[PDB]
Amino acid sequence: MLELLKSLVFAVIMVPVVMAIILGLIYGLGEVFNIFSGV
Amino acid sequence: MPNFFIDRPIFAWVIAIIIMLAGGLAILKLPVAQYPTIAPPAVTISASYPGADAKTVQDTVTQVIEQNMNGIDNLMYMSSNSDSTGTVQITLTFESGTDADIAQVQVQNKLQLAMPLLPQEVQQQGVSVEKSSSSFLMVVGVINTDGTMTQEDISDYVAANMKDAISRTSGVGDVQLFGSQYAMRIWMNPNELNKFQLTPVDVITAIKAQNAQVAAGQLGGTPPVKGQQLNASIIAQTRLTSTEEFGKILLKVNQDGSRVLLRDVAKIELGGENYDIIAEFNGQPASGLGIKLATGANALDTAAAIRAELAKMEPFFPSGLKIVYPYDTTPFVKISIHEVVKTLVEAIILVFLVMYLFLQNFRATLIPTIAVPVVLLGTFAVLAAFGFSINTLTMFGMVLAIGLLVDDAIVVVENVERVMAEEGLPPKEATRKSMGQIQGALVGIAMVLSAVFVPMAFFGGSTGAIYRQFSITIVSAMALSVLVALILTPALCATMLKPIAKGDHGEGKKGFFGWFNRMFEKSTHHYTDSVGGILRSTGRYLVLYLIIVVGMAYLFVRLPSSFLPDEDQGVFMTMVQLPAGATQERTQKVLNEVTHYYLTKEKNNVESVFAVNGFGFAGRGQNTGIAFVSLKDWADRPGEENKVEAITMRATRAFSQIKDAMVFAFNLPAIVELGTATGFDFELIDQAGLGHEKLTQARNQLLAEAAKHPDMLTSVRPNGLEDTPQFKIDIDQEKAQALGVSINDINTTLGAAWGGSYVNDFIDRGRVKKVYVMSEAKYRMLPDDIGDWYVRAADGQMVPFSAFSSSRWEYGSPRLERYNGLPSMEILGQAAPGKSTGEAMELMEQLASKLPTGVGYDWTGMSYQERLSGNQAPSLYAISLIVVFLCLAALYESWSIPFSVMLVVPLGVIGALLAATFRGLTNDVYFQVGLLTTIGLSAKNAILIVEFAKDLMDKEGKGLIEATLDAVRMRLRPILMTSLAFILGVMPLVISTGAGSGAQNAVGTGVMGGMVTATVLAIFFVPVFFVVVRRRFS
Amino acid sequence: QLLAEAAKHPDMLTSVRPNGLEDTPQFKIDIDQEKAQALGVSINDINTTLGAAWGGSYVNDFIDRGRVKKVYVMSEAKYRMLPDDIGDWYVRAADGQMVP
Amino acid sequence: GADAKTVQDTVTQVIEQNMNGIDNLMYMSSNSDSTGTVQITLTFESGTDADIAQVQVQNKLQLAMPLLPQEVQQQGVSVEKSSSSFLMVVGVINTDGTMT
Amino acid sequence: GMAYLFVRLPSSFLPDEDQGVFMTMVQLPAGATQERTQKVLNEVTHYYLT
Amino acid sequence: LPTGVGYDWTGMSYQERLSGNQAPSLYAISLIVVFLCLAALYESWSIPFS
Repeated sequence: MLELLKSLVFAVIMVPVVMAIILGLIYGLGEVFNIFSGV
Repeated sequence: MPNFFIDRPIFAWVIAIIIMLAGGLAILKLPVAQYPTIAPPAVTISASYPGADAKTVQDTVTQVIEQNMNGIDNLMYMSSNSDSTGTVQITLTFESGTDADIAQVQVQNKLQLAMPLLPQEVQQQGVSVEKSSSSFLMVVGVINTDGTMTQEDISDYVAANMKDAISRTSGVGDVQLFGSQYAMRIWMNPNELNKFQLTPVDVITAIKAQNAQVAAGQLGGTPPVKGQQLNASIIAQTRLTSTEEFGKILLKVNQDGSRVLLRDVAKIELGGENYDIIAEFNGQPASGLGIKLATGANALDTAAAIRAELAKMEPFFPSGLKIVYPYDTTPFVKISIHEVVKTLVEAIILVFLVMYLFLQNFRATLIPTIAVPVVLLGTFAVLAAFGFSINTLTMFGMVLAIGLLVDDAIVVVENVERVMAEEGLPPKEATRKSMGQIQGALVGIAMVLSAVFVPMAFFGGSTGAIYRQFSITIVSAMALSVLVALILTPALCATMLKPIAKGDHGEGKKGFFGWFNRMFEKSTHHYTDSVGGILRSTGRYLVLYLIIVVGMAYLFVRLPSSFLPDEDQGVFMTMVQLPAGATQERTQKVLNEVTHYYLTKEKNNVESVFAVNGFGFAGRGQNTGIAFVSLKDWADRPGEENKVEAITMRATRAFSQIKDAMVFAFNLPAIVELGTATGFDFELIDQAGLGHEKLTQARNQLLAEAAKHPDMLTSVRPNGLEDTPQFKIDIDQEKAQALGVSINDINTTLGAAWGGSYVNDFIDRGRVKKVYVMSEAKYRMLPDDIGDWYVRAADGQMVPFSAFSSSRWEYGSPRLERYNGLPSMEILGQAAPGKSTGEAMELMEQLASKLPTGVGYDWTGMSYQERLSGNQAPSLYAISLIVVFLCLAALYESWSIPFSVMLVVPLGVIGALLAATFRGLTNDVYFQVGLLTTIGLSAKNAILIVEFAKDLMDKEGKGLIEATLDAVRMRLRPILMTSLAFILGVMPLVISTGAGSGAQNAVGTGVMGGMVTATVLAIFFVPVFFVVVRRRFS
Repeated sequence: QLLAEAAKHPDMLTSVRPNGLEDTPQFKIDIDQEKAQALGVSINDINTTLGAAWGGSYVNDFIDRGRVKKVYVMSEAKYRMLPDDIGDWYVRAADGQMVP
Repeated sequence: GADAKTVQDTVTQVIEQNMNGIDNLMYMSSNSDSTGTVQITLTFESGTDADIAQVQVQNKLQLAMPLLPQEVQQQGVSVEKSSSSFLMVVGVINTDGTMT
Repeated sequence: GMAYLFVRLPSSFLPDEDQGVFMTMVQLPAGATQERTQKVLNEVTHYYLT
Repeated sequence: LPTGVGYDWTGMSYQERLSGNQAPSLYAISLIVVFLCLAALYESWSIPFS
């Protein structure tokens, strides 16, 4: 009920932000590695 | 195998049904306990010598016992504690894994051969052997709230009408009583004894003669005369059954009818066996019971039965009595089960949501939801079959392995879905091709996980069992998951998939799905071109790898190490040690002060104080005291300022002002069975036969020397009692003989007047109880009182005790200790809040090296376990390394390719160390397990990537760079999905507030760091290792 | 009551019997320790005499044909058959006179 | 010397209290006679090894010895794995009547 | 019909078989001596052997 | 009987009660395992049901 609803809403608001940070590291590492590779 | 079961879905369904039935049967019948048998088996022998000082008990009792207890196999170490009260305790701790039910018989049988070699008094009291490594399931305190009943009345009521019923329920093992039942006390009176010309030996003889049972026989005897018809039993004199009957015992009757009665010379009452321990619950007199769980029994059911049985008895409870539960362990098990259920439900919902987000197909989402519970039930069945139980560690392993099950399901489903999308074939052939391509990788990773987790179970000692639970659970889960992925899942991919057309990956629809697919494809293209660019070069990132390696090594060296984190159990101990010579009154005053402080200045935190006077963990006596403070539920203690640590720090800071007492407060270890204090135990042993004064001086010098480094050693305190003044009575033997007084009479009078003698047994209200004889307080309480006693000479006159005896003072130790047969003393204390235990151990060894020659050092308790890390030497990690190397070389034919796979291992260890350093947690068992899990996950990702690249390179003619780029493009969605699932599922472990949250926090932090860093730094690095290995070893 | 009720159905229950002896009368010898001590005898002598005469007291062992067997001491049948026979036994007092 | 009431009151009460708790215990039943002898039979769950069962029974019994009455402590408490019904009774007779 | 006949059928544990030996227990009135028990046993054995 | 007095079978009767109280579980488990074996072996859920 209330605990189930709070667990669901927390999961659905936490998945997209976490995926956002993970894509952020993907972007950042890709760019820095591209910059460093060409020296 | 997978294609074989693809054509036969119901064969896999039948296997799944069998596994589910086995899991249900296993969960129906399985023992439940807080912890497994972690502590080593231990047997304690207890003997009592009433009214005897430490030296008499040490030489005359425990010397003979120690001498005759040699030859017992699997013995680890023995310790012995004597006391001035008259109690001696010998604790023998054996090796781990041995059957205690045979060692107990061995020690008992060896003891029974030394019984006739002991004095008569200890034999009459009797010695008892028991198992101390059992742990208490609960303690039930019973209190009086009006003032009628005293400690003795309550203890007898418990022993009579509560002990039997509580012991006779289901699942209850040993039941211990913290009090003593009644005993007829006979208090003499020297004035009255002198008045009637009597001595205590006369009273003893009269009691022995008039309180005996005689076998009268039988009317109409066994050989009958010819013609007998009557037969019955003769009931002659029997044991006396009342105080009024004991008061009518004759002592001296003349022929003219004049008589002396026992009541005329002494006071008869009903008291306790020993008035040494006074227990007060919240200021009221109280008694207690200790219930231990029997082996192979359900904890929750036993607790519920105990509560129901106790609640049954209130109508028959006499006067004003109340039942309380100061300490029970069921809430921890209930919390563990609740956490397991919550983690399972959260993982299922989360994986369904992420599959709907990515694969956009409900039929794909529903596949794992009917596969993970099958593996869970299979793990339950296998764990039940092996012989394990439902502890607080096995369920932790299960919540850890949920991620592995989700990973396997994600890998299989995503591979089949992408094959269908990029091939256009329908579920059947696509599933066949995907299973044929991935079966070898699945078998290889299963073997790798088994090889990396099995050797952890070969540890010895407590660490051995702690690692064994997790290792067995993890390997069983991995095996069941890979078997399920081989058998059940391919059928699901065969049947429950919709054959959509190629190109309809959501790009034909708008909203969140099409847009999200758009950035996903854009980011995938960016990542692929970036990794191609970085793979164009080789030597630029080798320096980055070396930098990561050296940073990880520095973090590993810097991180402090410990054994097991402390936890908020809601109960903590407070110890009071008065100065030498202090009596019970001052101890009671200090205990009352402590109770008042706890119940006044901490009303919102504490719940009850169970003060005990006369007994302490250091040593029993009228000088020490203990108090077990229990707190309210964790729901009512929010924040980190209302936990055990803050409470005990504030308590000791406040108690520092208590004069005439060094009151300390501390928290018991997380595993109560192993040790009683949270710090190391260190023991100094005499070897050159120096004695006691030299040992005491050496100990004091060592304590002062260790106190000079207040940076890594804290609360370094002795575990014994300091020497005390003693009273010495010297009897002039020739003066006593000249006056006509026998030495036997003097010795008996002195031993039965001041020490108290146990005479006979009697039947009270239908039970057996002892009868004790001792003087009446006021006549045995000061040295001058020794002159009030009179002894009868041969002539019939009474001579005072002061006419042939002298007196003087001396110094004596009230507590003598022995270790392994040699005199020894113990120092117990913890380390600094910001340093490792091992460094403190090494510095303590160096300090002990400076001791005067003739004194050695040793470890005991958890310290010994901490010294059992010789198996934790690289001799085992290297074994695991070669085993996994052999497994990897066997999976794919190469002696050099597994190097690339192993190069990914540090990339998760670095993140685990980063998380540990950020949170500040120490290197312990739970962190080690989490680190191993992260290593396994990173190895799994590396295995998948390398296997796909090798298959692309070999089966087709794809070049090195092209095949590597295609493989890393292909194995991107599964890796991200699995990483997201694991990271989001381990959120509660990191965010856990309390209720045994230390291990959860440690494991969650390690898992988070390892998973995040491995996911970030493996995709960019594994191809580099692969291409470098292939080109260098071309 | 259960036996009486179960005896009412011979068609199903046969030979319904208890398992154990029911109840027996017993004999109690009241020794007036006051009078015994006034006369001069001791309680130990009375107790030992009664136990050895009527109950029999195991004393010692002795070898017999290369085997160890016990020696028992007990009254001779005729004097331990009826309550009145308790009057046939005598106990030595303190001054040597024998009291019934 | 002790009758059924006092024997059942003293010895088997504490003995039965201590015996409970052994693993795979099916049921325990005790008898107290009038000659002073007392007997306790503990039947264990099927499949249990009788030898380790006797070992555990001895271990649990030796804890209750200090609580036991003084006389029985050196009387001899015998523990044995025994059945109920005789397997075979063999009789010896005299064929000439010269031996009673 | 199966259900009705299953309900009807009485239950037991194990059949009893002839073994060639059986037992007889004798309990006299309380307070009986050895002579009366010997007389009763003599009656029993005489009946059994005659 | 008057209140406070209970009964409990022992010895042979205990085993008789145990035998009579465990039969339905055995029947159900045997039927289930035979049905599952038939379904796994001869395919289809119609053949075992028939």
